Amino acid sequence: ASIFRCRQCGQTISRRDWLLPMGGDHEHVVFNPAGMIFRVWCFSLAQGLRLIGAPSGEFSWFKGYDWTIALCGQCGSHLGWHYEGGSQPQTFFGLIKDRLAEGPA
Ligand SMILES: O=C1CC[C@H](N2C(=O)c3ccccc3C2=O)C(=O)N1
Ligand SMILES: [Zn+2]
Repeated sequence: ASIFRCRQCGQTISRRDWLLPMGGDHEHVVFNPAGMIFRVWCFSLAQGLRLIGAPSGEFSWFKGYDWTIALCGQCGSHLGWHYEGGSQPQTFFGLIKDRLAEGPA
């Protein structure tokens, strides 16, 4: 249990070693304006995503960061968001925990 893959298709996405404690915890539970709850795991790094459009600050869960939707680059599943335009770190990924599968490298 060291790498994270897209639950829907198996695309390689991230690694346990790349988890990022933002504000003291890599896990943040948040809601969007439609009331959907997301258990977000922050990672310093991810791969195999497709980042959609240009960044927006609207409703951002992380102060100082603008977001872009991150889809699985293979199957198009919404896996989370890429955050940028902030400070220490400038960028990171917030991925929806239950949309990933964890397993051996
Ligand atoms: O940091 C974030 C990422 C974007 C996220 N987001 C949503 O998941 C969403 C769904 C529908 C309409 C508008 C939004 C919105 O800004 C949100 O609420 N905060
Ligand atoms: Zn996928």
